[PDB]
Amino acid sequence: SELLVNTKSGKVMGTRVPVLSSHISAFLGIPFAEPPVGNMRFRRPEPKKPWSGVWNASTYPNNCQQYVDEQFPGFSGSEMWNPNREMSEDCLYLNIWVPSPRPKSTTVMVWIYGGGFYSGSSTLDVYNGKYLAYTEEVVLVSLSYRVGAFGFLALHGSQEAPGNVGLLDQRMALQWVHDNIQFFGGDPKTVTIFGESAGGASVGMHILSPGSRDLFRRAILQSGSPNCPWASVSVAEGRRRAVELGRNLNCNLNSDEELIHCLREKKPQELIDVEWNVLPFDSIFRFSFVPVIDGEFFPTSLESMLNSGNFKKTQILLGVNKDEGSFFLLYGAPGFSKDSESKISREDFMSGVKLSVPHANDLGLDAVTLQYTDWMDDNNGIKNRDGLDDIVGDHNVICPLMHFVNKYTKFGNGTYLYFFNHRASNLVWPEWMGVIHGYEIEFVFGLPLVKELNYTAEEEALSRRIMHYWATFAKTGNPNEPHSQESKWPLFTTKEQKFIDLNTEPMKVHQRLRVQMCVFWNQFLPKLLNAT
Amino acid sequence: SELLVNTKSGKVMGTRVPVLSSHISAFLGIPFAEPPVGNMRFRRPEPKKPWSGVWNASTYPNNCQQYVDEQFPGFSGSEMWNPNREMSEDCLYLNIWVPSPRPKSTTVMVWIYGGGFYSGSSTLDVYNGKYLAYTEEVVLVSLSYRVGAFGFLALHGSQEAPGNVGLLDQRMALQWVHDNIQFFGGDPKTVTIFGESAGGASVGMHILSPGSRDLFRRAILQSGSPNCPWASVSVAEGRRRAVELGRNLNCNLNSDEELIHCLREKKPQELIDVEWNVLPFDSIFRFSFVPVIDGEFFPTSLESMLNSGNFKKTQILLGVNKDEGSFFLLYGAPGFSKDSESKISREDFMSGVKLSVPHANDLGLDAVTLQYTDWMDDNNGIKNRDGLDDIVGDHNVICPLMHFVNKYTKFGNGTYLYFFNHRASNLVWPEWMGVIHGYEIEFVFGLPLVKELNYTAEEEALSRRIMHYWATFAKTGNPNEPHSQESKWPLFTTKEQKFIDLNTEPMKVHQRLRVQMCVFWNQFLPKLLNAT
Ligand SMILES: *[C@@H]1O[C@H](CO)[C@@H](O)[C@H](O)[C@H]1NC(C)=O
Ligand SMILES: *[C@@H]1O[C@H](CO)[C@@H](O)[C@H](O)[C@H]1NC(C)=O
Ligand SMILES: *[C@@H]1O[C@H](CO)[C@@H](O)[C@H](O)[C@H]1NC(C)=O
Ligand SMILES: *[C@@H]1O[C@H](CO)[C@@H](O)[C@H](O)[C@H]1NC(C)=O
Repeated sequence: SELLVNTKSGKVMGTRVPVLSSHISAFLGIPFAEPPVGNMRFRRPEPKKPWSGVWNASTYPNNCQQYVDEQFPGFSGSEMWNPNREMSEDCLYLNIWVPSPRPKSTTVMVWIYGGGFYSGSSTLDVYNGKYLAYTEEVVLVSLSYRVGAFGFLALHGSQEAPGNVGLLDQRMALQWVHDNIQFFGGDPKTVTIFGESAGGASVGMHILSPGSRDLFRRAILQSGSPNCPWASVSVAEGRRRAVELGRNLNCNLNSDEELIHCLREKKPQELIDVEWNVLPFDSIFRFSFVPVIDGEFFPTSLESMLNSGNFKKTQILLGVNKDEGSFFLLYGAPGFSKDSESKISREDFMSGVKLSVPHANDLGLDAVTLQYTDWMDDNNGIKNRDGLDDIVGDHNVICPLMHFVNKYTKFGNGTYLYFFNHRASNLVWPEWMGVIHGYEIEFVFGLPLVKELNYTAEEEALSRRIMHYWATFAKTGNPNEPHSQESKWPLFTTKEQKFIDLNTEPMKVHQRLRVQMCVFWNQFLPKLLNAT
Repeated sequence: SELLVNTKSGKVMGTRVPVLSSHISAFLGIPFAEPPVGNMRFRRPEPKKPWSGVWNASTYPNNCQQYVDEQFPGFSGSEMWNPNREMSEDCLYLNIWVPSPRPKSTTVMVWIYGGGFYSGSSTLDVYNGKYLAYTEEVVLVSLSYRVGAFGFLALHGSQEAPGNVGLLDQRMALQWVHDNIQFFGGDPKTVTIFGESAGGASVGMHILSPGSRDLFRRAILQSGSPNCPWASVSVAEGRRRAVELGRNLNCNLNSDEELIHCLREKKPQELIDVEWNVLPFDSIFRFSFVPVIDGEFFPTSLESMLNSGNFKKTQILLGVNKDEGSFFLLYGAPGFSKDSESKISREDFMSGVKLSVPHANDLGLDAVTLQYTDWMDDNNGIKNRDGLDDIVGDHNVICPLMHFVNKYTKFGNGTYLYFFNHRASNLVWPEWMGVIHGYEIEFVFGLPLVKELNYTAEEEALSRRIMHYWATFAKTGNPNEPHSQESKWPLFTTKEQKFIDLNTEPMKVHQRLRVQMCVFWNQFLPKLLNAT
């Protein structure tokens, strides 16, 4: 049987799924770790014990316990990101889409979902890997990992809650892919990890971590970078937030053992209900429980690893969307709302700057405000709104990613950089938010190929071109077809720093993506804050 | 006789001078103070003792002792600024041009020359007041004042060299105009002081100083502002430079009396030869002996006088030239030269920034460099050259003048702002220097009306329009003719902040002259330096 696969952990039985009037095989909800429940909450994952019999891999698994966005009940724009299965701490499963007939040794792509390390599901309609596996003839894997406190509570020095266990969840799934994907027709020597947002940061963290480097061949990062300001905390700040979490739950704080024991007796929703109460500042684009710079997963600081070349040298493809910040301003910043144009007043602008750079002193806030204010037209509500959008996106996504790519290209083996700026014709979010955070995913996963979705013919053509870029990159290390007649995506080099736009228009090459602002965020402001 | 005028100091005999195929009267070299020679060097001026007989006022007086620019021997572009009479400490004289026939009670304009407070002459060909007096029918006065150490050596606390005596020279000339200009046909109640560069700063200093306010009606400032970074020093810094001056001349430094006595035994050229050796920094656009914030001429700091309204409230007309900085880069900055395009390398750019903001720490230098660097095109030699030009001009002239005008308009009675950006067709300086510092003076003094000078018909039309703006402003407080059909120069208001271009093209109104850069120079950088 095409749907029966024998693995080193046991046999699994998949299901035949239709896709664009054909069919492929899907193996949904394969366990890769022991359920991290009870006294294993906050612990490192353990490999799943082999099983006898046949694992029914015909339906999606549970999603991990997570905060659930209820800000717009019924609205698909936000609920498309919410968990669409029951939530459970028993949630360490992966899903595989496999071309039919079963390949022998084909390119493997492993998807790592984003969601700020506090949320995310592998089972979202927008992550359905069947279109990409079918169209490009690749083995498509999506893994899962613990998020929020369950994945990232960090009391460094203790072995019961060391931190980073959600990253270790991802690594263990990558280990299982390394060890078993051959039986599904995948080539364990040609595995590309790819992910968006926290998933893109995660991808970059596996490139850096010595314990993860050997488990994949190359990597794709979408709107995410390991050095992002929101993606990691120090050991001291991780400890402080874990203690504050227990303080919110009336825990005995006399020792790590007392605190962890208290936090394990709590129901999952009890932790989630107070999770946002431990942030140190009034802020947007900051999340409570994220990777910790521990000296283990990450042997030294991220910047010194980047500067010294202490990371996996391979090919990478990566990029950003035009309007990375609008998301977070809508949810947290005064003056923004979903059903208005969100024109911002000079005083809401200043409130927004403070929420966006919460670690800045007054001089730094002035530096930011000056950099993004048109003083011929300071009370222009559109300019203030788009200025804040740029501030949030530059500071949190684009300029960290540009710092990463410039450091990486010095030691790496090939870099391809993109700027995604097509706004989907069927977006339900307001126009002011622009090319939103995450709305390139549907093009990467081939959703425009499904008529019922609406989607213009030009958007289907864009999706196919993007899918073939990603999959050709995964297969060869280069998104371009050799000897093809199509425009060519040029290499990003230290000298030229070229990149392409991704949209429905003929390809255009540019250089030095947002270099003016990123010199401010990467060189000047950090220097200003350290001196003052 | 039309050429004989009896004054309160004695009778004076002028000369009939031809002008544009007509004639007017000129009274050149009228003494207004006692010669500040010998033991009166560095002292306050004393009024000139009345004389018997007739003072021969037919020829120009001596120029004050000053540094003489020899950087380009023979070149008219630089020598047109050098003294064109013998130099002498006996140099406190004024010149009057008087329409023919002698008026009864007409508008008076008093010209105060610039030259960084270290140089300047009232007798320069470009200051010949006969064209303006003839064309606009006004009494044109040009005064003189001590410059360099002779005018501004400041040992505060001592009465022998208190500082500011060059400003007191100007005031005493204004007193003499107040007291005697009626006998030449001038209206002592309608006197406009005007000046360029240090002369424009001087004008603003008389607006501020309680001891000068009553001696004039309104004021014109060209490319100069009392708050300019180069126009004043503290009492401590003035004392330090005076002591360093004596150290350069092997003076006894045990007391003020010993130091002043030593400096008075020195020949004028001995002081001039070492004058540039006392500057505290490697710098451009900084001069050794300038006005001192003494608590007398200026009762408090300039900024607190400006903020509290402690100044003469009247009408002012003022403005700047497009390329205020190119002058000083040519003479002092590496990579600039007179006979090349002066394309600047990224490292000469950084050297120039340091010379231009000598009081900046490293963080401030970074802030400036960032503000003026196009990081898409950092090695563009033209952009680096023009960037430095803007840095020098914004920091030293334009943004101080914009701070002054914005503070003044809050309490004043009418403000007219201009931006002069016509490059004269006959300029002998290289094209890269643009609309140079001081090359609007020839238009203010009507030189384009003289055919022999070359000068296009459009430049003659510009000169006449400018002369009539200045003279109508002097007469009424408003540069525009009432009920005329011509475009109207609008008032500068706190709310709108309108100004006009001055060039050969049809008038255009703009708002917020160089506001982006001036917010950097007037608000952010000062804040950055105070915190760090
Ligand atoms: C696998 O589980 C689903 C869950 O209800 C069930 O409907 C399906 O029939 C099962 N298949 C097998 C072969 O047990
Ligand atoms: C990648 O590495 C190989 C050698 O292993 C080298 O030949 C090739 O030029 C490299 N490519 C880039 C883009 O650095
Ligand atoms: C005034 O002085 C000049 C200087 O040489 C002289 O040529 C002229 O004749 C004098 N005029 C009178 C009236 O003394
Ligand atoms: C100037 O002052 C007079 C009163 O003395 C006033 O009527 C006039 O409006 C003022 N003009 C401006 C421009 O402030």
